[PDB]
Amino acid sequence: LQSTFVFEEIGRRLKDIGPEVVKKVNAVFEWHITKGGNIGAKWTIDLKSGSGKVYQGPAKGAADTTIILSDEDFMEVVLGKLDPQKAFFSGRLKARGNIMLSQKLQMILKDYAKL
Repeated sequence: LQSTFVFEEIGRRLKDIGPEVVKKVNAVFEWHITKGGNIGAKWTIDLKSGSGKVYQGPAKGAADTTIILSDEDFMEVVLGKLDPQKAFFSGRLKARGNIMLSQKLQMILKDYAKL
């Protein structure tokens, strides 16, 4: 899965900017990456305490929002080729739980995606 490189990089970056992100987001996000409509990987981006954590599998506790999308579509979003809000309304990106929180995370990570 191409998305693995991205989750691993978010993990590496949190080690340095994690505290600031945690204060700003204060949520837990679970990700179900599909490949064949079938789940190929699950990830959790915990931005609830400490410097945050990125780990494989389902959230250890409750996830505030769960995002489900294909590996390919996730990469399109990351590369700026697919707008996540447009993907959500077209049905390519599913979001469960507190949907608007993921948009909060989107904007906060964008900031750090240029420092």
